[PDB]
Amino acid sequence: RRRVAAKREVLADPKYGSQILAKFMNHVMESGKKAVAERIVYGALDKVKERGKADPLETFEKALDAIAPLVEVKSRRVGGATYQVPVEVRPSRRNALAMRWLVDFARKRGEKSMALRLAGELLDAAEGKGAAVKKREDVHRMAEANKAFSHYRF
Amino acid sequence: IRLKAFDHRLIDQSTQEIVETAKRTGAQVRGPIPLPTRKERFTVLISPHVNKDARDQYEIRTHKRVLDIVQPTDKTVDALMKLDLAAGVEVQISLG
Amino acid sequence: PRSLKKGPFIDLHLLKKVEVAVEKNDRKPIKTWSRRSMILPHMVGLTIAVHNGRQHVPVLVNEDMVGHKLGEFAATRTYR
Amino acid sequence: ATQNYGTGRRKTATARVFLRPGTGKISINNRGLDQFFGRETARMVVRQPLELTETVEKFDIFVTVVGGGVSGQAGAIRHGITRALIEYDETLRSSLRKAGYVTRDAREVERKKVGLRKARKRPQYS
Amino acid sequence: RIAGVNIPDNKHTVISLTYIYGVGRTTAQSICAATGVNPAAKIKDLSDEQIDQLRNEVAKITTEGDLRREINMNIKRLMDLGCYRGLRHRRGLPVRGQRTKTNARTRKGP
Amino acid sequence: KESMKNRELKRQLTVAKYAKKRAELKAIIANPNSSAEERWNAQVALQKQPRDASASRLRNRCRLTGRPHGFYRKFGLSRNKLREAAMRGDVPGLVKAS
RNA sequence: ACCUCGGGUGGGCACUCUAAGGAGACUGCCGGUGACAAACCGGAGGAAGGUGGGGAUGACGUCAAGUCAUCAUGGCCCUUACGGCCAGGGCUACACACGUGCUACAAUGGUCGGUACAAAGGGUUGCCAAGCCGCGAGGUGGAGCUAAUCCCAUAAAACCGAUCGUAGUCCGGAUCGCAGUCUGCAACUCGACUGCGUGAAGUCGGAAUCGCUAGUAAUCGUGAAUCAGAAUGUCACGGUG
Repeated sequence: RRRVAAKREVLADPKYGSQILAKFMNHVMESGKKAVAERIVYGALDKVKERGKADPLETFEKALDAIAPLVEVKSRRVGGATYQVPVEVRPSRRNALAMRWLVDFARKRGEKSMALRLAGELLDAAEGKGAAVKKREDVHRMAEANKAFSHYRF
Repeated sequence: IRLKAFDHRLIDQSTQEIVETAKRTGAQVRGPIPLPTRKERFTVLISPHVNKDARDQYEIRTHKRVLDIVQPTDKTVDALMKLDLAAGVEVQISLG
Repeated sequence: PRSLKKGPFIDLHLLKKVEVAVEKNDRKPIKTWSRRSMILPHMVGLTIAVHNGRQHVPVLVNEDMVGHKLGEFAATRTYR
Repeated sequence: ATQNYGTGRRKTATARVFLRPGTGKISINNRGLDQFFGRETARMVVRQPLELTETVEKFDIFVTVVGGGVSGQAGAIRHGITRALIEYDETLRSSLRKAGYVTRDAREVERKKVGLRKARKRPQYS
Repeated sequence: RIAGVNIPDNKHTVISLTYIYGVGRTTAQSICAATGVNPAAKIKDLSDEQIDQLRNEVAKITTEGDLRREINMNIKRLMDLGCYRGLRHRRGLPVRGQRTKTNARTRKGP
Repeated sequence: KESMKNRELKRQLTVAKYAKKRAELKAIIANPNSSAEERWNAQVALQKQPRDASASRLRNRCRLTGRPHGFYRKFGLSRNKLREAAMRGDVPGLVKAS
């Protein structure tokens, strides 16, 4: 495994003037349906401005940082015993963990009018009663039972 | 004038055999114009008894080439057609 | 199938072995290998020996068999 | 004169872009810019090299584009106008080489190969 | 009894006429065209006047209580003649000429 | 076989022998202005011809080899005689490409 | 300039395009690094930067791997038939099990009404237009055409407006009844499509298990070969990404 991987960049959001939202828009697109997914992300953006008077970017700015975790396990097996090691999440990685958890719980929300499913997800995570926040903190609890394996056979 | 052959080391080497040998006799003949090229792919199976994913694919080309006179006053190229046909060039005449 | 521009179908040698065999009436079965032809109201009530593939089987022609061909009444494959 | 000819190709498209001094006249194939590109973000992407070089109000723009896809023609204009802006000088050369606008995107589609089904996808075995 | 069967409510007319079992979807688009009933309104908003004209059309096509009777005799004519289309239709095999060795499971069950 | 090329040689004769009456008999039937009495006796002349006259009975086999499957009509060769004759520079204008 | 407003026309050789012939990229140059030696890590310029991307090209050999049914041949048998000829039938049968492949299971959807942009290819034993009659598949009709001209030939997804409120359903389309057209001497076993009616299983699918590193996976169409007729496969070209 010679190290090869360079970096490709996508940063385009002219109708709002943002950068995090464009990368979040790519996690919603299925099979290249970009124009469909573009009006749903704005469709769940204006309902927050309908709901809260604050600029809904900052609601999205707050909802990331209550779904984004800090440490997580890593099942590195010693070759004769299956161990798990709580590891520090790299700062570049920890953005995409929240955005990928957020969409997958929006699809099982079970409402009508699809942009209302994602609307309720970004409202809860500014408070903490979301299922993504409950899925965040449970994996946080898995690390301290794992904390004995932090350095030793790790 | 229009020309059809199978390789560009004949048909684009016989236009100079016509452009020089007609402009010498006074009449004005402009520069030849290329056309789009016929391309035909033939994917054939290669094994006698079957093994399907071994294949081989060919391609047959056809080059076209169009001349353009200005003033028709020379029957010189009409006699010099057996000269300008060499091996595989076909010339249909359009004496504009 | 067999659109109404070209309306009927019957075989030529079958027709002379029926239309003349009406004029001397039903005292014999008609042994014929042909199966591509229909039955017709010129033929209501006859006895045809349609080729199975290895033998001939008899056919009791009725009045309500008219549109269907002879192939639906000879067998092909047993499956006992 | 002051007429400036600009071409640009991306994803089998081709755009004739003419550029001359005027007042915001943006017309493409005898259509308005908001009318031609129906409901997309690329309505502003054609302005992105223009508003970077602070000349958004100072030119007539006449565009004729052929072939390609919907959002492939919009990229042809963006590459096309950057070649038309650099007929002036090289003052905006460094403003666009650094911007990543001048290089033609070479990424073209790839052919189906035998045995495979897509360009690289292959059927399942067991 | 309502139109031959019960008809649902809070629905558009073409969808509501579909349950009459002998009129599909293209046929119920002609009946609202021939009578003049707007499908865009619900069946609740209609009048109790012109439903006879909807009931006139039901008396001109077929009725499911007798549609299934007469289609059985089309099956029954094929069986008692012993023709090949009714030969397999007695047993349970496919009819139109499908493949039988595998995959014909919606005429044989699990 | 060799006895099997020979029986599908004479099919090509009998198709190209008659070849003109069956155009006329199918010119009569295809007209909507034609009368069915002129059609019904025209049906008689078709079925009393020998059936090896239609093109659907004809089967284009390879001319040098005789194998039925794997025939092309821009050549006259089989699937596996075309390869051996093309690598020897015989077929003009034919190369490999990509 | 012209126009009837169609490059329609005169015209022009600027262009796009087409296809011939060329230049360009070599660790060349800057810095660091190594024995300063191969090379390596950064840098400038540049359309392209470190074999630019793809394709054809598979060494000595292996598995007595496969094929005597493509063809060629040693031997062995048949030669009043193990060879020829012609009808019908058959390979498409059918409690079951395994392999690949397509649709679906819905609301990032379903219908209806408008409206926007492709490449690549076949066609004088053919393509088969306009008009024309048909609910529709089509039927007339015969032009133009030996092809950057004529025809195949309308790209679809996207966008716009409407309804649909997540219900085994304006979901799904299997089955099946009835009625039609096309090819062919002939649609019974055994063809493809069209109309009308009926409407199933299916509410994302165990243990397991495979494909893929970028114009890639995923999704939407188009064409060709074989071919009277008949593609969910094979080969091939593009959209959105």
